[PDB]
Amino acid sequence: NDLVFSSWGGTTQDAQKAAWAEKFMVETGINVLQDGPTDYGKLKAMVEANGVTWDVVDVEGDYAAQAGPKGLLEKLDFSVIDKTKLDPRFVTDYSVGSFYYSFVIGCNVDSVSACPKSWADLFDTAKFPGKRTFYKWSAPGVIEAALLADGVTADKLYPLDLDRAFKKLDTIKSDIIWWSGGAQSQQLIASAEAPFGSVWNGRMTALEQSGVKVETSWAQNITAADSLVVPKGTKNKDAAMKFIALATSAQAQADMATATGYAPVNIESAKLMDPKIAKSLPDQQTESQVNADMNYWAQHRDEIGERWYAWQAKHHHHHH
Repeated sequence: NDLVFSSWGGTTQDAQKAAWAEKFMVETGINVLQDGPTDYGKLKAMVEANGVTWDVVDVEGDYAAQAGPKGLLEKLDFSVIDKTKLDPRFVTDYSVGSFYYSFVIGCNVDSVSACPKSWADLFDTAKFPGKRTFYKWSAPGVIEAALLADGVTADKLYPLDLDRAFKKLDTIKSDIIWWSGGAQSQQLIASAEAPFGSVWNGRMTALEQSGVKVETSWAQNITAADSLVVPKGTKNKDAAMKFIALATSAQAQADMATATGYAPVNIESAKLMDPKIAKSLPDQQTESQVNADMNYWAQHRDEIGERWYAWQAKHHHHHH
């Protein structure tokens, strides 16, 4: 029986196919088909119809934390998946981490007089003028960064004060250029169209290697993750657990991390990677690191999403 893996498409899904699906096929003889992009409405419809066509799905960590209590997912088999080697921040009864990352303050050095070093600096247009880039999509990261920039301590960050965050974002709104994907964030910084911004840490590495002089500040770097889940009612449960155990193994995680610039979710992976890459990982930057709360997002993602896109509009319009 063919196993179906659903992810986000593009280079991340390509890396997962090469590091995980191929290794799984070579190891077990079970063929893995690629599908997607990940669509929560489709996962919900499949499960409710008892017509599950996706066996392993790469989902956002806050969706995993919401979907599990809702009965949309299979409970994971922790006798097949060894959770002892996995980052416990991303493990639930229904999910394990797929990969993780930090949002960091990236900067094209030679295009500016000085680089912002903190979230407060990134929101300080008087001191650091010009366009700044942030993640377009409603998700953990930007709201937390706005609050921390406004003086909220990491220990008192949650529950998020939304009015305070949007008031802070409003102070710099006209100077925000949104990045919708990783390669666009790199183009924005490299071209100096938005010389600094809150970007995935890994994207700063290909900038450095391409010949663009860059700086990265890790002050209050914000972590979030994607997860692997199994939709409730999969016809390939045993193979789905084995696929997840392979995908989250030290070598498979080291391979996915090396290929994507994302950070591995297996605590033994860094030791297996190129030491030059291992040094650049978020685990070497835990000092002032802020871990985004997947449980808070699980409880508020649908309402934040609706408010977020209404707010993000370039111009004010009344919806009714």
